[PDB]
Amino acid sequence: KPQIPKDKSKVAGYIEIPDADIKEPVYPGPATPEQLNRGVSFAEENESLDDQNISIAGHTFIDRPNYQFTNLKAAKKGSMVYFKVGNETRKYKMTSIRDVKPTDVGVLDEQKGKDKQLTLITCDDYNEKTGVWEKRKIFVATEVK
Repeated sequence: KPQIPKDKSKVAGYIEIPDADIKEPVYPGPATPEQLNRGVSFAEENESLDDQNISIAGHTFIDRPNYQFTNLKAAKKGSMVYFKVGNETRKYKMTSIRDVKPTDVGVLDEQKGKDKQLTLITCDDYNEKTGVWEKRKIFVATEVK
């Protein structure tokens, strides 16, 4: 059974989006500037691998076209996404809900028996006063089969 290290400095898994040339170690959340400085990280601190929707955040840095989630937009509908943890490789396919601002959809873990999914979030301009990344783009991938 998967587990997210309590130690924020330890890699929890790997997220990969081949069509975007993304292969990144994933660290425990929440996705604060420090965590994203270590690497891509789960968006929330209480994130759990058994949830219907797992959220992972990454930086968007123009100075580096291929840094973390900067090139994520390169991945279109159908693109394979791999989420690897100690005991398993989960496979998902990018849906049409990609590269969209949260002000266009807005959804959380609100899912009864809906298929498992991953929400990849590009982040920029963190606001310390509110604990939120002002600039965000959402990408939703649903598990295969």
